Amino acid sequence: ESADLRALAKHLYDSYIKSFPLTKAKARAILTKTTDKSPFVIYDMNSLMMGEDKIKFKHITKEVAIRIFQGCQFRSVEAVQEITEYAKSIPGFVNLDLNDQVTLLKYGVHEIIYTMLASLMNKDGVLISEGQGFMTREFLKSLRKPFGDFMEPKFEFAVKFNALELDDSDLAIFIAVIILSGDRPGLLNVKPIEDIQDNLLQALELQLKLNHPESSQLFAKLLQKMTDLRQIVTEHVQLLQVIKKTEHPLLQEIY
Amino acid sequence: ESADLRALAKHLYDSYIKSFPLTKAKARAILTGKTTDKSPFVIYDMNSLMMGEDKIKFKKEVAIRIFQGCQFRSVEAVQEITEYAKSIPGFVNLDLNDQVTLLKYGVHEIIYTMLASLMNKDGVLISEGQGFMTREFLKSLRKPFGDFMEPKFEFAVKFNALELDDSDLAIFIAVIILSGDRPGLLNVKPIEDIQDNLLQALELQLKLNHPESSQLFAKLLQKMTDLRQIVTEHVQLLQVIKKTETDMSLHPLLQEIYK
Ligand SMILES: O=C(O)[C@H](Cc1ccc(-c2ccccc2)cc1)Oc1ccc(-c2ccccc2)cc1
Repeated sequence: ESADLRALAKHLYDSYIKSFPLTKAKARAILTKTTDKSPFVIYDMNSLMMGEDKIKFKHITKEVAIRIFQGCQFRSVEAVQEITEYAKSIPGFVNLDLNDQVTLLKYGVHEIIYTMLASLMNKDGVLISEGQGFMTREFLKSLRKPFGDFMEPKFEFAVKFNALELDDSDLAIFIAVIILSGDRPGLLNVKPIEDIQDNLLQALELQLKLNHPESSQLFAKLLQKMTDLRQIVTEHVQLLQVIKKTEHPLLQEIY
Repeated sequence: ESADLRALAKHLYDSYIKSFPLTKAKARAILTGKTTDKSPFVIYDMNSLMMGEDKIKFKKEVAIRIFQGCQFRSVEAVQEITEYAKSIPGFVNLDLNDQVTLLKYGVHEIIYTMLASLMNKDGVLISEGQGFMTREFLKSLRKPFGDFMEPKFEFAVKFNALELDDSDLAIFIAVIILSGDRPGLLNVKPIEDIQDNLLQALELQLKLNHPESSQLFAKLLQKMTDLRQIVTEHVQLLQVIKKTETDMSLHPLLQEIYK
């Protein structure tokens, strides 16, 4: 009851904090008050360089649009690990069948990645490199044939997701819910997964009603965003199927 | 007040009864063939199919004929849903183009929600319950047509496990129509205001009608995700058919819906 749910919410929030470096509270302040370490801004082809020499980019080893895609892959691999480690703090997650843990992570990370990408996006761009940088939405659409429409649909999703004004303590439970789905293809013991998600869902409801007592039916609106999230992932993989018709060995292995 | 949501629950339920002639209650009573109140005739092959006219109201190869008569039912369901929508409070007050956008995008999502009420894992009622067409028979039909109903069965089997009755669905169907995220809406905010009320009424309803079913509300909303994928598979499958058989006509209403 209240105490029990509110303890898990606290637990998940604490865990969410130390698993994820760039929190939403942090990214929003960096974004459109707390002006003290304003980030470098990539708004066009000329500011993309310099940036390279000014940011501590870790993926540079060749077209501009491909090298931005590849940088987005590197970052995705990092977040998989951060998500993986957060997953392991969700009560009951590690006690599940190991194959099921792997399946849940496998089919969940993309959904979680775009959820949290929203936290770093406004309608004019997205933070990059732990917030030391900013890539404008306009510069991204202007990129080559298949690449210019890779991150527009995430921008579109983010504006409608951020309009819910969740905070991290909201997002922590929300992400738990996503991982502990239960309809992921090929699960062996759905019952403990759904059991856990049921718990997480209960904790999310309470969390939203206390943290947003004036946002009516917010729980239901948040859950409704899962349909947009899955269509986004579904559309994302198809543009990946076209990229395998455009372009390392050991590096191609890492992805 | 709870009491206003309950009255909205009753209103929508009563209008569901009036616009949908084959309820889930009727369908369940037919499907559980332990009630000889009128049992269905069962189509499972070419020969049962051909006998299916001497015995059922039944107005080109086998696959065509089956999906020509499924097109009829589909446009007829569009009208029934369309009639149900006008009964949702506030719906007819919205901008006319919004009204048209809501039906455009909600209608198939509702057709497969309600198709589950006609389905068990084994097959689906047809011709207003008089008939029953097995899942295997549908899955066996020619290269493109056979790939059509199987994803509805898969959804229906899971969705049916929620054990919703007609009063639950009436509210759920109303929430789907009044989304607000549909592409191209002019006044999103009055749509969300109604759906906000619809969602409140659904939540209370599930809590009251299914007291032991924890988080059935949330679980039901998650299902909204399965619906939209099915629309997408179906549509892209529909695009294969118009190129395979250029002699075959999709009904104009359903054409207009698909964009
Ligand atoms: O897209 C639509 O509106 C419908 C949705 C649908 C509606 C009803 C059923 C149904 C199927 C069996 C029994 C009862 C109902 C199945 C699907 O799906 C259709 C699929 C194929 C057709 C079609 C029409 C003419 C020629 C070929 C295919 C029409 C509709």
